[PDB]
Amino acid sequence: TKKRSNNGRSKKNRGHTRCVRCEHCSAMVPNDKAIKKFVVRSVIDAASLDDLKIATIYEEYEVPKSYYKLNYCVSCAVHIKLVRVRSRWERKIRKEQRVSA
Amino acid sequence: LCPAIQAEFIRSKFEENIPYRRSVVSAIKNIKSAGGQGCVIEVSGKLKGQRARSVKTIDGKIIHAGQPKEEFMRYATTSVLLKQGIIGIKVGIMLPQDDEGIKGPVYDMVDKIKVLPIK
Amino acid sequence: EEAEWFPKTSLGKLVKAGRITLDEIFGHSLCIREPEIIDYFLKATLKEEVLVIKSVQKQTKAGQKTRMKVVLALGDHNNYIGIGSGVARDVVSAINAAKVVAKCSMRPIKKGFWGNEIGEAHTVPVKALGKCGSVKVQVTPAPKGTGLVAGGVSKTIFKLAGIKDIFTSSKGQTCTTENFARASLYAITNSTNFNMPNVIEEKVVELNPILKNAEFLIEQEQRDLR
Amino acid sequence: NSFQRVCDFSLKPISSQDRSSVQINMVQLDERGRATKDLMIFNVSGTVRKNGKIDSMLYERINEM
Amino acid sequence: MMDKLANLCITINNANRAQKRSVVIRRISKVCRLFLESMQKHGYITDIVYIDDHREGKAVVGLSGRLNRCGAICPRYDVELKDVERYRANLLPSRGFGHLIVTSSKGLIDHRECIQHNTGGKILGYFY
Amino acid sequence: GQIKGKSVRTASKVIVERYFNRLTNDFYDNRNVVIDVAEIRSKKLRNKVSGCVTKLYKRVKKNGVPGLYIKEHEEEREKKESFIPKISILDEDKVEVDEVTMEMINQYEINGDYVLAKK
Amino acid sequence: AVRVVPLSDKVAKAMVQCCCHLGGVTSSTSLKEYIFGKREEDKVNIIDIKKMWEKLNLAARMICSIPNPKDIVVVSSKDFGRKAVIKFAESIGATAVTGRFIPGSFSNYEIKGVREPRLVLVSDCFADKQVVKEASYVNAPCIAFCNTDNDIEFVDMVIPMNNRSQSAIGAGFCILSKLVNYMKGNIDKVEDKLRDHIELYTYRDSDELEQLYQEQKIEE
RNA sequence: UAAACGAUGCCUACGCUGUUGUGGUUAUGAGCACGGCAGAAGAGAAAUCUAGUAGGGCUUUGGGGAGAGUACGCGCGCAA
Ligand SMILES: [Zn+2]
Repeated sequence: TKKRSNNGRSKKNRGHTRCVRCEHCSAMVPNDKAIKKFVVRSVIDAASLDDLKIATIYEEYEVPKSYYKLNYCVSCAVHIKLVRVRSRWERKIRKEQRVSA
Repeated sequence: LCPAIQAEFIRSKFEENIPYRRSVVSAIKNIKSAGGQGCVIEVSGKLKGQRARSVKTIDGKIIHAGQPKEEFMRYATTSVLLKQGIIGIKVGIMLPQDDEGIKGPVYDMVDKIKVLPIK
Repeated sequence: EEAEWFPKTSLGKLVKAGRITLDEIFGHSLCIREPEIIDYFLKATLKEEVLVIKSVQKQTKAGQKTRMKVVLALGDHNNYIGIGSGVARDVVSAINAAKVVAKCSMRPIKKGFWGNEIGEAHTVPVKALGKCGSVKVQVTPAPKGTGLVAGGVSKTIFKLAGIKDIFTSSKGQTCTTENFARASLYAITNSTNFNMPNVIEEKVVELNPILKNAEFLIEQEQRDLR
Repeated sequence: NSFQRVCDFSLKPISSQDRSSVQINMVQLDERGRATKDLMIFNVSGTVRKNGKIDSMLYERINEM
Repeated sequence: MMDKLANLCITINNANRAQKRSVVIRRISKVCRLFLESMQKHGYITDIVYIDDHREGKAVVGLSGRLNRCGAICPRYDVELKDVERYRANLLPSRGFGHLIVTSSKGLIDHRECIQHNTGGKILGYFY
Repeated sequence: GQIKGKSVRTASKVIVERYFNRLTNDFYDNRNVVIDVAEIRSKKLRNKVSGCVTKLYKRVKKNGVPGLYIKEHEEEREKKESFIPKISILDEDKVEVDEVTMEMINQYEINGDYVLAKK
Repeated sequence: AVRVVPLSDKVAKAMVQCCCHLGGVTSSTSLKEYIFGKREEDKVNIIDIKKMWEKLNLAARMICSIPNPKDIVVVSSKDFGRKAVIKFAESIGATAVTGRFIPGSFSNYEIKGVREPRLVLVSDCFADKQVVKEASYVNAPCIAFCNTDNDIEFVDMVIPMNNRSQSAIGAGFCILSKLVNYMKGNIDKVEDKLRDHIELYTYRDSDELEQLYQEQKIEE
């Protein structure tokens, strides 16, 4: 029986879409189906900022950040616990997740 | 209110070759009609074939735990010999409360609370 | 040994006091929520027939738990019919339960003539259809003196409803006795409510009898209190 | 008799089984806007009630009167 | 394109179910007029106005509380006077009321008038 | 875990509604009253009932417990209501209000000292 | 036209101060007929006064039609709107329900203390949804006060008014009480007792009542 | 030749509400074409709804599992 109204993907009014590759296992997954995750990570760890304050030559310094978008296939997303199995009424709830660091 | 009588009514009916169901249903009616506030009956053995089972029936109120079981509850056990083996019978009855102390205890259970009516 | 009836509901007060008739009840579409109301008027006349007994099962860790399900009809051979189902550990208990449902769902059934209006009305007025689950039943009027052309279960229902001639057709899985019984009762019911050409002129209007008798009931309020 | 109840808003008979049918009663205004012993009476089916359509329909008919 | 006599029927059937009292019907032909005029003679509909819009045509009609159902038959079968009662028993709910309409050399007539005039014709539609 | 259990809270709630005026802020008064009125067969229970009742009586006399109607405090709340507010919208006869309301005032010709909202 | 007990100037003034006419921002196809324009500054919809008086009169009329007034049941399951019901019902002889309406309490005989209704009254019927639903089982009409954001299936008489402010709730109940009494001849003019009653009904915090107590006692 | 799938033929009808898009036009109130979403009422064995109402027109197509989309003949293809 049909488990989801949208077939588990975001394609509508189209024939075909570009593929992308999974970060964890390099499998091909369609772009409109892949699980997506955003990361904004400081170059320097929080446990070093108190040393940075005496190491730097400049009057003040702003740490550089690094930015990423990651893609996962279903198997990897479930195994890494980005997503979890949910009850028949919970399946319908849609909410934006946090940006990781 | 005597489980030792009722169990022998049951044992009789097995030898009379009457179904356990009909026999037990009659026993429970007699126990309840005589004023017992509940009872338990179990039959166990080679009762309907080569595979043995036990069938247990409950009606009304029965107490299992603590000192209130020693004063309100009465039990009997018997067995009947048949061509295929021995069939065992257990009967338990919970006595009614009785203010003159003949049929059961004078004082009702220790955990029951009753609040008096206002004038 | 018997128990006297104290009416739980407002309409119940009126029937016991003797201020109302069974046609007035049906005519105003009043709820029935006390079986005693039907007993009061029809106890001396009601017949019943058991349509089906069957055993149902629930699987558990210990094994199958099981119960008896019974379905029956109450009716008077003149005007009234109702259908009821009950489930219990015992076939007797199940019958007691089913009877309550039946009484709380009695209906009056209208009748008519195949041709001209000579003699007494004897068939359903108009060709009609009733559906329940996968089962569909259609009833058609019939000439006087044809009898009940009807299948096993539905035949009993027409007889209790006081119908003398009918033609019937059926579609679907009629082995399911509950569906076949409910569908046929809907078919006759639908025929009684058909919008006949005369209906608009036959119309009458009245105030609801519970509003009409408010004064008496207010006395009964004070009588119970005092 | 048992077969003489007809719905005012939808012009069809009401069956004995319909739990959602209701009868609405209202008094008539007196001279100088007070009350009287005479009553308006309406019989209304369940079908209109499940839809929600009764609100507007009644307002229409009090105007018709 | 849809058949105009079919369109007429579905338009009034749905509006009746939705408990409306009046409708506008959007494409009209000569036999559609005669069909509506038949329903007026037997008191199934009350008021008729025709709009002369120069684009086909359209009608506005008032429904009575007496109308349960109507319908067109397609195709329009030819029938002898011997055949009409077969169709009468198939379409109508009761022997006492309702109308089956037939086209003839004497206009639209009902299944009773067929006996009076002694004529078959072609089957057109029904209402009750 | 020191939770009171169902019969103890039930008897507590009933006694405060049935005999409210007889009770006080004092454990020993309350223990005397439950010793007097109740059927309770062990001091172990009535120590717990009078404990909960004197725990309620503070909260109840301190402007009420929701879910616990006492006629004495329905009267106290009627006294607090009979201590009527002397605040007034009633003297605010001069007013300013929006244009849409001023046109409703016009279309129904409503007399009074209204103004357009100066805003 | 509909025969309605005449408007009087102080009454008109009263309702406007009580902010009866301030609707919400949303609207519904059922309620379009009662709106007369929208605030350019605020997007708030403004209610038509003449129509408000009409349906208020219509409600009053049918309240008079039912003998033994105890059979009228008034419900309002919220603080911020509680005390109004408690006084209002006494002014007409009706019964009332105050807390949570126990579901099944009209349907089921075993739940004690609420009478079989012959007419149900509700304020702010987003709450008390159960009451509107349950009355439908027992052939009772329903009268509700309502606002443009919300819409109901089984309500027969929808009186339009603000229901989200303690100023407003008082005004509706206070006025309707008087009309019902007037229609029966229990009072001779409606302007008789404005600021007394409309204040009595109006909700107040414990914190206010402390201040008012101290004031009153100083004055005494 | 494909799980060439929204597993839902093509024209043409009659049909409840709220919300959100894309492109033009606008008495600025709205419309027309192409969509998404959330209820309702009906429907259906249910799950659910491209599935509501209906003798409108025309084509394809199924008739308990298996053997079998296999044998023989024929048509296309370099073969597969
Ligand atoms: Zn992967």
